[PDB]
Amino acid sequence: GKAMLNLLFSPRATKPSALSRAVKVFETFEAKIHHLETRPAQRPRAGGPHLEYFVRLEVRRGDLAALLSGVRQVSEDVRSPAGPKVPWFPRKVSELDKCHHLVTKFDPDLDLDHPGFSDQVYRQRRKLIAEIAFQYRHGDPIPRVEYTAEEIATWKEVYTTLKGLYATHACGEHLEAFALLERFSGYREDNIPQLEDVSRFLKERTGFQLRPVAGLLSARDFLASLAFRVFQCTQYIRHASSPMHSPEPDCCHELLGHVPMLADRTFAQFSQDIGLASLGASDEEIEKLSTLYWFTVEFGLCKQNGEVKAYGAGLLSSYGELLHCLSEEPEIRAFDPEAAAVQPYQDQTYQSVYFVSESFSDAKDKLRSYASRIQRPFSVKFDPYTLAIDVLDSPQAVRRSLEGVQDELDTLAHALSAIG
Amino acid sequence: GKAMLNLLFSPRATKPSALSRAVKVFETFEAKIHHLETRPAQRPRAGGPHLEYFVRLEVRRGDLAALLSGVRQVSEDVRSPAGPKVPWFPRKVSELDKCHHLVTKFDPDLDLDHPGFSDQVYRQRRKLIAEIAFQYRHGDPIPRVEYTAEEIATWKEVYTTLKGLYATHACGEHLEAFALLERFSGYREDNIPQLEDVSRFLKERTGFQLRPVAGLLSARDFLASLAFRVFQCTQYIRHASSPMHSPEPDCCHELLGHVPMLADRTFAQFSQDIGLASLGASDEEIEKLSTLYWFTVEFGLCKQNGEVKAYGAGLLSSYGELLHCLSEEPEIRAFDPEAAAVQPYQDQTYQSVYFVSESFSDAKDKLRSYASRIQRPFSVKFDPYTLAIDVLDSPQAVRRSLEGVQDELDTLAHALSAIG
Amino acid sequence: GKAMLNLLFSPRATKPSALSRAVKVFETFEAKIHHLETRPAQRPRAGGPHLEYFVRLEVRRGDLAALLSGVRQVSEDVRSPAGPKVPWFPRKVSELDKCHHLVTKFDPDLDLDHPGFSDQVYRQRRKLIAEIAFQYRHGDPIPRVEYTAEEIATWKEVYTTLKGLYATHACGEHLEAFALLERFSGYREDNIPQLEDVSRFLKERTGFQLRPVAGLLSARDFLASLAFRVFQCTQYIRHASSPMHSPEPDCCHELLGHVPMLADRTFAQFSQDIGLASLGASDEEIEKLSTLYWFTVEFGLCKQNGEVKAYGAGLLSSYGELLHCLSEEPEIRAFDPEAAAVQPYQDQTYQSVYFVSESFSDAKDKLRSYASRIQRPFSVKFDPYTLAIDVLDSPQAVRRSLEGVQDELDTLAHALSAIG
Amino acid sequence: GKAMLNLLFSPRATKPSALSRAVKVFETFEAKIHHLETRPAQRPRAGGPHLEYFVRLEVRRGDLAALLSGVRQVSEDVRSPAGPKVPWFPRKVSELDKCHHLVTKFDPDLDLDHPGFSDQVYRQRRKLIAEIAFQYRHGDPIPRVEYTAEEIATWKEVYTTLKGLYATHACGEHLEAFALLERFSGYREDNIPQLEDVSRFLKERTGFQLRPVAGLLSARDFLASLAFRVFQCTQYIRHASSPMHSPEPDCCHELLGHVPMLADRTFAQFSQDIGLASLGASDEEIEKLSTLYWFTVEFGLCKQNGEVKAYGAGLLSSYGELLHCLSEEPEIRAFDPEAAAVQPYQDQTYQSVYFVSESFSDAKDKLRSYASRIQRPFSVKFDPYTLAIDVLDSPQAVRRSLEGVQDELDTLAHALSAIG
Ligand SMILES: [Fe+3]
Ligand SMILES: [Fe+3]
Ligand SMILES: [Fe+3]
Ligand SMILES: [Fe+3]
Repeated sequence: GKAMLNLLFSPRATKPSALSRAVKVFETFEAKIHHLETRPAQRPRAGGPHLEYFVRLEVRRGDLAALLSGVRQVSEDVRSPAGPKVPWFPRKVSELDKCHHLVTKFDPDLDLDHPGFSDQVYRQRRKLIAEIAFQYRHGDPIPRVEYTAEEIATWKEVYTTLKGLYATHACGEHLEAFALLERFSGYREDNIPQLEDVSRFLKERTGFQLRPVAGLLSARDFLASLAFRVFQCTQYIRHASSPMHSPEPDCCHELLGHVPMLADRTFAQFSQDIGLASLGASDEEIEKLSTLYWFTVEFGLCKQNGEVKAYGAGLLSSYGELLHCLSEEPEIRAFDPEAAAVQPYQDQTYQSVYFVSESFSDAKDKLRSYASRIQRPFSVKFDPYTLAIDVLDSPQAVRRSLEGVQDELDTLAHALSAIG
Repeated sequence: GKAMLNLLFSPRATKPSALSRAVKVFETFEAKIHHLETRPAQRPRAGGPHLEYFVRLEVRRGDLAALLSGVRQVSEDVRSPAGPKVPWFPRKVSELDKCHHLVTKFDPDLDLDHPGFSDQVYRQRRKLIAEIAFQYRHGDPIPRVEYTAEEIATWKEVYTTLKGLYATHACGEHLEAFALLERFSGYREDNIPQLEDVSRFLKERTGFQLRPVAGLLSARDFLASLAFRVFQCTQYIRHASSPMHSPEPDCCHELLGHVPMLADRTFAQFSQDIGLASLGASDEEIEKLSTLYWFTVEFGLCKQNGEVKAYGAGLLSSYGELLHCLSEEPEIRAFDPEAAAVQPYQDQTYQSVYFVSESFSDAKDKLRSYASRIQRPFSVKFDPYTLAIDVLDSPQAVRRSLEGVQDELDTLAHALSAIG
Repeated sequence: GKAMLNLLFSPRATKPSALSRAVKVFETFEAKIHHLETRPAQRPRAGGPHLEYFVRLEVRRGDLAALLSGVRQVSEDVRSPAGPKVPWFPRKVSELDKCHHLVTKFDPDLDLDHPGFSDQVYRQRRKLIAEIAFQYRHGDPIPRVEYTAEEIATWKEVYTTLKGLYATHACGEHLEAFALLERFSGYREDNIPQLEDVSRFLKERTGFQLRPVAGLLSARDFLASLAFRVFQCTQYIRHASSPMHSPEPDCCHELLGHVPMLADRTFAQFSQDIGLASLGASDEEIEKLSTLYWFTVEFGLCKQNGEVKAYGAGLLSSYGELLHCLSEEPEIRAFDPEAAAVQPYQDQTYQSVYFVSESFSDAKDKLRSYASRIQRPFSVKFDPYTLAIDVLDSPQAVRRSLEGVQDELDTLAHALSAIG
Repeated sequence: GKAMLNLLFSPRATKPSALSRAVKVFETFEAKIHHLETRPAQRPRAGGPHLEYFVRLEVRRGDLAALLSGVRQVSEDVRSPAGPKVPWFPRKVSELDKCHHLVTKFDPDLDLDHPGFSDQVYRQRRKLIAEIAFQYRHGDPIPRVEYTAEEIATWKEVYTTLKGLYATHACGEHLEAFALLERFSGYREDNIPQLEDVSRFLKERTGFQLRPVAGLLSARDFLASLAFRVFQCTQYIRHASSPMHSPEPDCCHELLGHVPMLADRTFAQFSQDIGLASLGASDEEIEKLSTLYWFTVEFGLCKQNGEVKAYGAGLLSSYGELLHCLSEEPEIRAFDPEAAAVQPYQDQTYQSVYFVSESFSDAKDKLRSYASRIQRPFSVKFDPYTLAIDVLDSPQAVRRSLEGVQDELDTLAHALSAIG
């Protein structure tokens, strides 16, 4: 009906505590009368400036502005409107599209991040791929993607090289996953698998599913998509002439690092949890989370059989950088969210500093901490049945969740009583 | 520092919505300025009187009184202080003493509710029992209690009387309970049981334990004591000349109905829950709960093998009334707190209407139901380790409780992994 | 390697307790040695015949048969091989095709149960629908289904009639569900809503989803399918000349009774739980559960505002039978697992006896009991993530389930700590 | 009835797989015929000796012995009887006495472990204290214990010294615990806190309670007692001339380390779980657990504010050894169950190696770990209501426990719904 504002009122003088006059200019333009509680304070925490009061005001713009001007006549502030309030995040699987296509699609992506590649044919490829993923509607499967003989041959080259180095120093869990794929996905030197097949495989495995895209445009919204246990992909490939170094994550990147790790139950869980943090997360909070993701997913360093092995997506997609990180001259601390919260990094050169990991569970634990540690006006949960999020803002929502929780509990109870 | 009041303000005219003048008299005597949000309302729920604004006022008594007078000059009310706020309840086992015997001790009880018995001997007995129960400090065991030959002979008489009709029509669970007692408690025709013995028997059995009580003075505090899984016990006996009908619950009453019922795990827990209702519960809510106890505990009918049986404590303590209730001429509905909420009853003659019970579980269930729909500014839980109450007023308390819950949970989980 | 048998040995004489000779014919043809424990018994349970010993025998068919013959020479039985042990049930959403088409497809169904209709066009419709549903592969969506103007007009007629009687006595929850459909699904008098759209709506609602079916061939496997929260649907319609009475469930049956109820969260859960019980249930147990389904799903009688309302699928798929059941002359007992375990019924005449329902939760409860009461060699659970069944046969499986359980639990914990 | 044996059979030759002859000598003396399954094996695990068959035998001693002799005539072993099988442990708070006094009491302890002390008065003190503690019956309160002025003065001396050095390097949580004592317990320089007072304070804090003991004779049974959250304590004093170094734990030891630590909730629970490990645990397993206790309870190092602080009982009971451990010249690893599983140690001089602790939670975790990987034929749990152990040997016990678990769960649920 009327025009409501949001709390942003920091005057300059300290006298605006009861404001001593301005509650009247609030009410004379139809303010409100709730339970009042704010008096002179800051006794143990001395050195106190003016007090942050939130005199909410919802009337026509003229009256609210005139009364805020009246306050600024005696105070030194006006209640500026439009509180962003953790700007936004979706709630349901389908909604992962419009808010995120409208922010990540119908943008003409130049050939490569390096300005200009003499790959007009690649330009055709990427444009057509985009105009496949662009109009993607959730729930509908993905149309088949052809591949010419050149990306075929390069997939083959990298298949060989990588498989050649796979037993070498890689995560044995990743490696048996890869074997499972090679026998199930359709991983072969000659032929490169589609995404629909492998993604359906993964759905049976973990329920995670791929999604197609051209640009990562919002790591924020990217991490959001992953919160839904849905991974995003770019069905196009590096330049053939760029087989080993990837100037940008491609199929060789994703299909090779990400998925043949993502197959794990609890590791995929952890991956999801990362996104679950990101819901509506602030710009700099988003940056922190994405930064974590950097040192923990694309660039993740496990420890198999007591000795250290590698499990990072990009690492497990890189050929020579793979060897680089494995070598000693790159530094490896251990994983910590805070230590990674502002841990610097570059993008192109062979990254050196790393956060070694020993247990996916431990990663989950530090995530739980930092996320809980991440301030939040709310909380969220993911329902598996609906595949959608569970808004957690009230004791009542918690009750709603734990109801079904206890349901499954007694289910296990009856099951156990039955067994034996 | 200052003098705070509680929200009791209902004017007569409807103009006091913003109070229209009285916020000024609030602030001129040092009111407070927090977030205000309340305006004229009752659009869909039309036909509305004045609005209930909560303008708290914590200044000196003169200032608050003068400003409330200023309001009542234009409004038609004053913010009445001293909110009772669910008057009181304890928190810890030992605390069951001071505030509850300040209200239930040092009251000189005459001989009986009937004015005057010519049983000066019974007067001596009652006085001495009291001056034992009087100075009882929690945790310390109960001193031994002697019993002259007459209450002995009567205990024997009643033992016999019941024992013949005991197996008849009673709750088989209570029956085998008394079996375990007669073989363990010391229940015998000749000798009367002490109370500490059977008390220990219950602590091993269920953790419930006795407490000496002279007067029931507060069913409220009585139900409270129960909430702690502690049942106040009478250390005194009906008149010998009053063997069958007791004008008041005695050792014969409780020793025979209550304890050989309290033997059950879940039924004891249920009893406890009834107490858990009583926490600070309002006077009339207290009356409702006590009423519930009436038709549910001393006077309750079970149903063994599909045929109804007796399980009410007083019933399981009465001899002739016992025959009355099991007979057809008294009415028997089924248990329902709401149906029992204002279900009438007398006390002296043979009670007719009963709320039959199918299973203790059902009782627990509708108890949870009413307790929930029992309005309460809070909630309470019982810590089994410390035997204390668990104040439930914030998500944080719930959190700290469910923490230990999960602890025991994974304890079970590890055990399970171990077993087999 | 060798040929193993299963325990089917019930001799006639009582001597085979230690077998007294036949352990030797077991071993001379390569018997085996676990912990030997079986002797003469049945002391308190006197009147005992021969004892059931399980001397497993895994050798070539000649040796096992010859030794069983040696036993039958002195005993009176042979260890009959190939114990089916509720021979089958699927585990994953995919397998819901192979064993399920192999059990329900490639069977040429005549026009209707009544031998012969003069509806060659209906025969064409049924054949084409089948040869759509026949080749259904899991995960792939359902191709569109056209509808000629006659089923259109009849859908319109029934839409009207039913809508004319919707407020009449129908489940108000179901009814508001239908409102959500009419505003969301595409429920309209003119047009027949497809299955894919409404089923997607349902997945958002409940996660349940449809599956095309022509022949119900196995109610057993039908209930199995629904255990996966997947309802088999018949994309065809009753005879136009048979608008009100349906000799067989059709779209007008299913879309009109089933889904406008199934949309409830907990009721859908309960429905699934039924199937979960049926998971590889035994033939007679299958009959029992299907019988239950009869009186509890298509024909279920709810109770809104304390007065009884209708909520059975077939009921709210029936037009005049719907009026029949609502009337008094058909009997309505209350829902009971056992009373419905063998409650008789016919199929054609307007059914009389009903099992009135007061709360879906109570139906859940009676299920939980009877299911648990249903003996099984094991138990099972449903994972929502993988959408697959969880086999429960060992403490270890219970453990691994409880692990994720506690995971979600601590998720709630951290959320709770965060909120507020 | 008959005489049963236990599985102890390891022949020498490899021929005893089906025993090839000895099943007959078993059955001719009334053997038993259960389901048998074991043949020649060790195909993937080649290089195998004879097979371990469990042919039990319960007939009179003559038959079992003669048939075992017949086996040893052809095999090379006899089924040795009397399997101790984690020899014993109590179950309830009461039984903690007899099976533990019969093993740890009525033993005349000499003056000191060092043979001969000219402390005849100390001998009197120890004798009288024993003849108080020895005949203690569980649940009964503790008679008062006097102390002459000398142990009083030395108590004061150490109170001063330690309190002086308490702020130095100690656990801040422990330190505020000490403050809580000094203000509530009766911990003061001049007068020494009794045991009953502080034990009550602990039942308030945690429910832990002390118990008088002269000799620790069975660390096994000692740790068992602690599993009940009950700590055995020695109500006598070190030699006055031995104030700083104690050749043995005394009140100056226990009152100073143990109780001012146990005040923590989760640390108390952790301590309890340690005892929980000890349930019937084997001799060398007992040694392992006690060894753990050594480096983790009397001698443990915490880490407050990131810098290491002390929290070991004996450490915070030692004065000069206290100064020793905190200093650098002794080694301090971190707490690791396995690294502490067989970590060597001495007793008398100033111990060097230490297993530093970051959080009590960490200890809880590694305890859960080792306990799990501690083999046990079963599991156990502790009921708070009954204060007694919960046997875990079958799913059904798990069931009945998790039942109450879910009970408390929905208790929290109803509370949650109520709150707000
Ligand atoms: Fe990537
Ligand atoms: Fe009573
Ligand atoms: Fe149907
Ligand atoms: Fe000690």
